[PDB]
Amino acid sequence: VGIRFCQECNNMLYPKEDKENRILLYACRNCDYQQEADNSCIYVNKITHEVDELTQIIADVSQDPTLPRTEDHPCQKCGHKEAVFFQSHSARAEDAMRLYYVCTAPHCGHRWTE
Amino acid sequence: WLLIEGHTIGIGDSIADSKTYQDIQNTIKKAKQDVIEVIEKAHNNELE
Ligand SMILES: [Zn+2]
Ligand SMILES: [Zn+2]
Repeated sequence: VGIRFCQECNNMLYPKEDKENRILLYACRNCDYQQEADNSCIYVNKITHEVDELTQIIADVSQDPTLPRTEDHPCQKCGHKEAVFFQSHSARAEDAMRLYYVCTAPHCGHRWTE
Repeated sequence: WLLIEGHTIGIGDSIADSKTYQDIQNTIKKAKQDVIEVIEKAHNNELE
């Protein structure tokens, strides 16, 4: 899910369980700091990468001069009936050519795909 | 004998009839429209 470091020793932390209370106790191995695992999760791996690119498309690409511009498909939060589209261009992320749209208002940027 | 008959090649051998040009332009326009259609399908994700 993530990764945590010390509170007083500025060092990286590994996972470990409690022999007595039977709880995942993230404990420093370079030092003697411990904490209870609120998440109760240790590892996750999305090998096929279902995670859509929308989580990381930057908003300022809209004001790139060289991309296309389409009048249709107005934005949701603001009407602003003109936006830009461009393919994923991300090798191995997914083999779907779904066009990604981003609104081109000065302060907007609500992104969507359809 | 070719001295008598003679052979040549020129612009007149490269110009075609106006009807031919119109048909050729129509064919090219139809092909461009068809590829626009298929790329539109690919963009909208229906090209199986
Ligand atoms: Zn330590
Ligand atoms: Zn917008």
